[PDB]
Amino acid sequence: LLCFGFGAFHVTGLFGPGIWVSDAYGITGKVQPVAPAWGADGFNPFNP
Amino acid sequence: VIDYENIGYLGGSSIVDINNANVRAYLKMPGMYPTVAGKIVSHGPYSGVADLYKIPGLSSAEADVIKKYESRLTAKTPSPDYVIDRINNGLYR
Amino acid sequence: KSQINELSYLQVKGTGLANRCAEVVGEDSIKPKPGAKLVDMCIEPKAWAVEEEVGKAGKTEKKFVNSKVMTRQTYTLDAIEGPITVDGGKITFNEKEGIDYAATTVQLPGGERVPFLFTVKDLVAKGNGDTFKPGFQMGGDFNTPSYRTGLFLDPKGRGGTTGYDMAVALPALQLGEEGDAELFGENNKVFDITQGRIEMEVNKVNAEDSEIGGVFVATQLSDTDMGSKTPKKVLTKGIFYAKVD
Amino acid sequence: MEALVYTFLLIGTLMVIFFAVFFRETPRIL
Amino acid sequence: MEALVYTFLLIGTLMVIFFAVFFRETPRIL
Amino acid sequence: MTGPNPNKQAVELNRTSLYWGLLLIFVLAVLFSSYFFN
Amino acid sequence: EVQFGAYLAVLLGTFLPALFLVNLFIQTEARKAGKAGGQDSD
Amino acid sequence: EVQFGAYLAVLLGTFLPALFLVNLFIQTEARKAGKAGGQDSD
Amino acid sequence: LFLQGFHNWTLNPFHMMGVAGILGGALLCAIHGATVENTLFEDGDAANTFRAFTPTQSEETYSMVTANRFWSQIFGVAFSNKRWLHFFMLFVPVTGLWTSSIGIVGLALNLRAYDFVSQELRAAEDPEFETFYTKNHLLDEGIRAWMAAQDQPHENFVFPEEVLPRGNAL
Amino acid sequence: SEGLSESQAWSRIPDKLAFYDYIGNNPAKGGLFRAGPMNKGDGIAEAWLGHPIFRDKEGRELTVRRMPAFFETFPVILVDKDGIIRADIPFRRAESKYSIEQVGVTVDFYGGKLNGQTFKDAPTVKKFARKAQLGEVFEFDRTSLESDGVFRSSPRGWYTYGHANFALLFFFGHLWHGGRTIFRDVFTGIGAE
Amino acid sequence: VLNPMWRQGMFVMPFMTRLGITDSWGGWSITGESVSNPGIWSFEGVAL
Amino acid sequence: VAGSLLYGNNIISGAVVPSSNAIGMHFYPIWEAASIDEWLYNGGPYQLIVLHFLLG
Ligand code: CLA
Ligand code: CLA
Ligand code: CLA
Ligand code: CLA
Ligand code: CLA
Ligand SMILES: CC(C)=CCC/C(C)=C\CC/C(C)=C/CC/C(C)=C/CC/C(C)=C/CC/C(C)=C/CC/C(C)=C/CC/C(C)=C/CC/C(C)=C/CC1=CC(=O)C(C)=C(C)C1=O
Ligand SMILES: CCCCCCCCCCCCCCCC(=O)OC[C@H](COP(=O)(O)OC[C@@H](O)CO)OC(=O)CCCCCCCCCCCCCCC
Ligand SMILES: CCCCCCCCCCCCCCCC(=O)OC[C@H](COP(=O)(O)OC[C@@H](O)CO)OC(=O)CCCCCCCCCCCCCCC
Ligand SMILES: [Fe+2]
Repeated sequence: LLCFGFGAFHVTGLFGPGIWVSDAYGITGKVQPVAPAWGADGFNPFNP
Repeated sequence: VIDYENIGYLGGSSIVDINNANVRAYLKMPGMYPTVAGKIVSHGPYSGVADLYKIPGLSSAEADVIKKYESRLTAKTPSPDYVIDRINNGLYR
Repeated sequence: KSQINELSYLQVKGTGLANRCAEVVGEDSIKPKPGAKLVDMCIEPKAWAVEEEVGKAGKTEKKFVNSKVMTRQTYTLDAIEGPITVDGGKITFNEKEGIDYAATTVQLPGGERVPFLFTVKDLVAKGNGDTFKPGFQMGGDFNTPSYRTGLFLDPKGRGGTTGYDMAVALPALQLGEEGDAELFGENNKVFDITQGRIEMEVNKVNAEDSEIGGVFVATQLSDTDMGSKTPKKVLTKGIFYAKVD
Repeated sequence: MEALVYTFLLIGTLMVIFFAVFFRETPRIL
Repeated sequence: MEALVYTFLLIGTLMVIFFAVFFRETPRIL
Repeated sequence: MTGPNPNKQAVELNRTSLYWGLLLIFVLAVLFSSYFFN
Repeated sequence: EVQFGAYLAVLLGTFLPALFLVNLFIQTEARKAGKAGGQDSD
Repeated sequence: EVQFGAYLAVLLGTFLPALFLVNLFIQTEARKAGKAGGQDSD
Repeated sequence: LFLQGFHNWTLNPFHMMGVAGILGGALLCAIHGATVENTLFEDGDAANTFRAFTPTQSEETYSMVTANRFWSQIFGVAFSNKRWLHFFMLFVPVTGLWTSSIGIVGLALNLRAYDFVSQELRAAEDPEFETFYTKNHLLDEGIRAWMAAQDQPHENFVFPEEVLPRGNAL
Repeated sequence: SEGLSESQAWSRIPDKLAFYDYIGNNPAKGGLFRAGPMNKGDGIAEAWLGHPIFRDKEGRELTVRRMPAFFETFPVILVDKDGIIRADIPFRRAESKYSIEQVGVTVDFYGGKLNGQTFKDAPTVKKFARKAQLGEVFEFDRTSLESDGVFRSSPRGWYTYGHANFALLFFFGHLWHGGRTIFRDVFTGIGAE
Repeated sequence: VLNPMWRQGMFVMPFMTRLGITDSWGGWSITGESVSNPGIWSFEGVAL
Repeated sequence: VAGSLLYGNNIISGAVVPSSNAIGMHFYPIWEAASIDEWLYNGGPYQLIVLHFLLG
C-alpha cells in the first residue's frame, strides 16, 4: 500500500508533487509529475 | 569622516563656518540668535560671506548685524553630514 | 479624498487608512496657473523589488526580486508640496517640503534585510505637455540622502560627526606604524548622497477638486551604512495622488 | 560552528532534566 | 600542535601495554 | 509499569578484554589520526 | 595546517570508547564484589 | 573567530566528568545486583 | 557600579555562580519554610498552629511523605531525605559565596571577564552586528568616563566635554 | 647634560628599557579568558618606533596622558607641563575647541626607527597620539600568532591568579579538616543521650 | 548555477529535493524561483 | 630528510632516517662524531638503534 500509494499518488502527481526530472545535460531541472512508462522503456533506468 | 579639517570653524575657534556650523555657533555673536542665525542656517550653500546678503527675506537691520561679525564668518566646503544637522545637531546644554 | 476627510481621527486610527493615498475620480484636465503649486502629494509604494543575481533555469541574469516589507505601514510619503513651474513647452515640478522620505526595510529571499530611504527629496520632475491629462507623464531625478546621519553611532560607538574614530575594544591594534589601517572603512563613516529616478504617470484627473492621481515607478539605491557595504538597487512601484490648486 | 556546541549543551541539559523527572528513583517506604 | 596528540597517543598506548603485562589477571588453576 | 522482566542478564568484561579493547582503541587512534589530521 | 575537527575526532574517538570499556570492566568487578559477600558488597 | 582549543575544553570537560559519574552509578547498581543474588549476579 | 564599569563583573561567571547560590538560597529558605508550614500535622484544636509543638517531642511535626508527594507531582522532583534536604540548604548559599569570592580575587589582578573577543572582532569589522553584549560595553565606557574624575580625585582627571562619550541628545 | 642633542640622547635609550614602559607588558591589563602568551595579544615586538614629542604651534611640549590600568578604553588627551588640557581627540566634533586640527599639534620623534622625522598634518598626529597613551610605541608583528588586538596577562599575573585562588580554596580545607579532627567522635552524628 | 547543492557537500538535501521539496522558509528555492509561502513542507519544516 | 614529529611529521610519515650515504658501512658511534649535532646530522641514531636492536 505504501509502494503503490507512493507510485500512484506522489510520483504520478495525482495527489503529489512528482519527482525531480531533468534534461539530458542537467541544465533545466524541476520537480514535476511523471507519467508511468509501461513498456520496455520502463526498465530503462534513466527513464523517470 | 575620521579626520575632518575645518573642525574649528564649527563651534570652537571663534570664527564660524557659515556652511557647516550649527545654529548654536551664532549664540556667541550678539544680535544674531535667533532670527538672523535662523536665516543663515535654513538657506542653501554660500560661496562666500557676501552671499549672506542675498538671502531672500533679510532686512537692513539683519544685514547690519551680519556686517558686525563678517570678520568672524567664513565659508568652507559644505560637508553634507554637517549641513543636515544645522538647525538641531542633538546638543543641549 | 472627500471620504477620508469625513472621518474622525478615532475612526481611522489602527485601521491602516492613514498609510493610503486618496483615489481620484474622473478623466478631466487641469491647466496650471503661473502661481500653481502641488500641495498634498501622497506617494504610496505598493511593490518592492531589489536587484540581485539569481539562478534561473540555467543562467545568472540580473533580476529585480520581489521583497517583503517588515517595517509595517510607515512607508507612504505624504504632504509633499512645491511649485509647478510652466516652461516654454513643458510643465515641471520642484518639490520643497513635506514628509518626502520614509525609511523602509525589505527582506530578500535568504533572509537578507535591505533597508533603504524611500524618498523624493529634491525632486525636479519634467513633464510632457502643459496640462495635467490622463496620459500625462512626469519624471525626474531626486537626491537620496544617507540612511544614517553623521550623529548615528554604530554598535562600537563610532559615527561620522560624533563617536570614536577607532575600534576602541581592540587597543593593541593601534600599534606599529600601520595602526588600524585594515579597519579604516569601518572606522571612517562617510555620508553619501546618491541619485534616484522616479517616473510618475497621471491617469485620473478631477477638475472640480483640482486633484490628479496616477501611478509611478521609482528606482534608487539602498543603505550603504556610512560607506561600509555596497548598496543595492531598489525598484518600487505604486500609486500617487496630488492636488494642483 | 560554536552554536552547534551551544545547542548541544542546552538540549543535552534538558535531556538530563527529562530523565531526572521521569526516570527518577522512586522514594519507597520499608 | 598535532604532535602533542601524536605523542599522547603513543605514550598512552605504551601505558596500556605496561598495565596489560604487570597488572594482568593472573591465570589460576581451581 | 508491568512486572519485573525475566530476561534481565548481567554483563561481563574481564581484565583481558579490557586490555584488548583499550589496546584496540588506542592503536586505531594512532593509525587513523594522521589521516584525520590530513 | 591540519583540520581542526580532527582534534575532536581523535580525542573523543579515543576517550569515549575507552571510557565505555573502563565502565564495563569496573561494573563487572563490582558485581563480583557484591556477590562475594564480604566488606565490598554493602 | 573563536579559540579552537575551547572545543576540546568544553567537550572533554563535559564528557569525561560525565562519563566518570555514569561509571560510578553503574557500578553501584551492579554491586547491588550482585549482592541481590538472583539472575543478575553470576 | 565601579566594578560593572571597570571590570564587567556581571559578565564574570563566578559572580553568576554567586547569584545562583544566593537566589537559590533564598528560594530554598522560602520553599522549605512554606512546605513545612503547609504539611503540618493536626496536633491541636486551635486554628493557631504555632501552639501545637513541643521542643522536646520526638514525632515529626510535619508530614514528609505528603510533602514529597506534593512536590513530586507539582515539580516532578522532590526531596526524600531530610538530612540531604538540610545539607542542601547549607550547601547552596555557601557555594555561592565561595564561587563569587574566587572571581573577585581575579578582579584584584584585573583578570576580568571583560570581552568576548570574537564578538568584539566581528563588531569591529561589521557595523551592524549588535548584541545585548555590545550594548553593555557602551554603558561601561559611559561609567568609566563620567565617574572617573569624581571617583578618583587624586588622579586629577580633567576630561573636557568634547571627549566624554554621549549618545545623541543625552 | 653632556652635550648631546635630543635625538642623540633618545637614541641612547635601550629598547629593552623602552619595552618595559609600555602598557601591554602590564600584568594588570589582561583578561581571565584571553588565553595564551602576551604575543597573542598585540603581536611579537620588533622595533621601537622612538619617543614622540608633541608640540603645538607656539612650541611648548605636550604629553599624552597615559592610560591607567583600570581603563579598557581611555580618551586621548594632550596636556602641557602644568597638566592643563591643550589638545585632545573629541568624541563630539561640533563645538569642539581643543581638537588637534585647531591647536595645530605636530609630533617629532626621537630615537628608535623614526628618529629624525616630523609629522605636521593632523591625520597622522592623531594616529600617533592614540598610540602614545599606551606608553612607548613599538612596531609589532601581529601575523605570526595571528594576534587579535587585546592585551593578555603576564606569567606574573597568572601565577598570582592561581596561587591566590588556591590559597583561598585551601583555607576552606583547613577549616574542614581541622573541624574534622577536633570533632572526630561525632562525625557519624551525635548521641541522643 | 555555479554553486549547487552538490558542490557544498549537502548529503540529505538532494534526497529532499528528489521527491519534491524545493523551497525553504527563508524564501528561496534551489531552482532560483523566489517563493511567497511554501507552507509546512519546506526544508526547515521537513527537518523539524 | 625530516623524520621526527617535532619537524612536521605524523605517525605514518615519521621515521628514524638511515645513516648518511657518505658514511656508508662505516661504524658511526657517538664518540666518533666530534659533536652530537654532527652525529644527528649524519643519521647516527639509526646505527645506534639498529645495532642494539639486532643484538637484543
Ligand atoms: C515486472 C513485472 C511486469 C509487469 C507487471 C508488466 C506489465 C505490463 N507490461 Mg511489461 N515487461 C516486463 C515485466 C512486466 N511487465 C519485462 C521484464 C519486460 C522485458 C523488458 C517487459 C516488456 C514489455 C513490453 C515490450 C510491453 C510490456 C507491456 C506491459 C503491460 C501489458 C501487459 C501484457 O501482458 O502485454 C503483453 C505485451 C507484450 C509486448 C509482452 C510483454 C509483457 C511482459 C511479458 C509482461 C509479463 C510480466 C508478468 C506480468 C510478470 C508476472 C510473473 C509471475 C510469474 C509472477 C503491462 C502493464 C506492454 C505495454 O502495454 O507497453 C505500454 C508492452 O508493449 N512489457
Ligand atoms: C511512502 C513514502 C513517501 C515519502 C517518503 C514521501 C515524501 C514526501 N511527500 Mg509524499 N506521498 C506519498 C508517499 C511518500 N511521500 C503517498 C502515499 C501520498 C498520498 C497520500 C503522498 C502525497 C503527498 C502530497 C500531496 C505531498 C507529499 C509531500 C511529500 C514531501 C514532504 C512531506 C514530508 O516530508 O513529511 C514528513 C513527515 C514526517 C517526518 C512525519 C512527521 C510526524 C510528526 C509527529 C508530525 C508533525 C506534525 C505536523 C504534520 C508538522 C508540524 C509543523 C511544524 C514542523 C512546522 C516528502 C518528500 C508534499 C510535498 O512535496 O511538499 C513540497 C506534499 O504536498 N506527498
Ligand atoms: C540578581 C541580583 C544579584 C544577586 C542576588 C547578587 C549576589 C551577590 N553579589 Mg552581585 N551584583 C549585582 C547583582 C546581584 N548580585 C549587579 C547587577 C552588580 C553590578 C555589576 C553586582 C555587583 C557586585 C559586586 C561589586 C559584588 C557583588 C557581590 C555579590 C555577592 C554578595 C556576597 C554577600 O553576601 O556580601 C555580604 C557581605 C558578607 C557576607 C561579609 C560578611 C558580613 C558580616 C558577617 C556582617 C557582620 C555584621 C555584624 C553583625 C555587625 C553589624 C552591626 C553594625 C551595623 C553595628 C552575592 C553573590 C560581592 C561578591 O562577589 O563577594 C565575593 C561583591 O563584591 N555584586
Ligand atoms: C598554577 C597553575 C598554572 C598557571 C598560573 C599557569 C600559567 C600559564 N599557563 Mg599553564 N598549565 C598548567 C598550570 C598553570 N599554568 C597545568 C596544570 C597544565 C596542564 C593542563 C597547563 C598547560 C598549559 C598549556 C598547553 C598552555 C599553558 C599556558 C599558560 C600561560 C597562559 C595562561 C592562559 O592563557 O590561561 C587561559 C585562561 C584559563 C585557562 C582560565 C582558567 C580556568 C578558569 C578559571 C575556569 C575554571 C575551570 C572551570 C570551572 C571548569 C570548566 C567547566 C567544564 C564543565 C567545561 C600561563 C603562564 C599557555 C602558554 O602560553 O604556554 C606557552 C599554553 O599554551 N598551560
Ligand atoms: C648488553 C650490553 C650492551 C652491548 C653488547 C652493547 C653494544 C654496543 N653498543 Mg651499547 N649501550 C649499552 C648496552 C650494550 N651495548 C647500555 C646499557 C648503554 C647506556 C650506557 C649503551 C650506550 C651506547 C652508546 C651511546 C653507543 C653504544 C654503542 C654500542 C656498539 C659498540 C660499542 C663498543 O664499541 O663497545 C666495545 C666492545 C668491545 C671492546 C668488544 C668486547 C667483546 C669481547 C672482546 C669478546 C671478544 C672475544 C674474543 C674474540 C675471543 C678471542 C680469544 C682468543 C684470541 C684466544 C655495540 C653494538 C655505540 C653504537 O651504537 O654505535 C653506532 C654507541 O654510540 N652503546
Ligand atoms: C534551552 C535554552 C534555549 C536555554 C537558554 C537558557 C540560558 C540563556 C541559560 C540557561 C543556562 C543556565 C542554567 C545558566 C545558569 C548557570 C549558573 C549560574 C550556574 C550556577 C552553577 C553553580 C554550581 C552555582 C553554585 C551555587 C549553587 C550550588 C547553586 C545551585 C542552586 C540550586 C540548584 C538551587 C535549588 C533550586 C530548586 C529549584 C530547589 C527546589 C527544592 C525543592 C524541590 C524542594 C522540595 C521540598 C521541600 C521541602 O521543604 C520538603 C520538606 C520536601 C519534601 C520537598 O520535596
Ligand atoms: C556513540 C557510541 C559509540 C559506541 C562505540 C563504543 C564501543 C566500541 C568498543 C568495543 C570494541 C571492544 C573490543 C573489546 C575486545 C575484547 O573484548 O576481546 C575479548 C573478546 C572475547 O571475549 P570472551 O568471549 O572471552 O568474553 C569475555 C567477556 O568478558 C567479554 O565481554 O573478544 C572479542 O570481543 C572478539 C575478538 C575481538 C578481539 C579484539 C582484538 C583487537 C585487536 C587489537 C588490534 C590492536 C593491536 C594491533 C597492532 C597491529
Ligand atoms: C511544568 C511542570 C513540571 C515541572 C517541570 C520539571 C522540571 C524539574 C527539574 C528537575 C531537575 C532535576 C535536578 C536533578 C537532581 C535530582 O533529580 O534530585 C532528586 C532529589 C531527590 O533527593 P532525595 O532526597 O531522593 O535524595 C536523597 C539522596 O539520594 C541524596 O543523594 O531531589 C533533590 O535533591 C532535588 C530537589 C531540588 C531540585 C533542583 C532542581 C534544579 C532545577 C533545574 C536546574 C537546571 C535547569 C537547567 C536549564 C538549562
Ligand atoms: Fe527544617
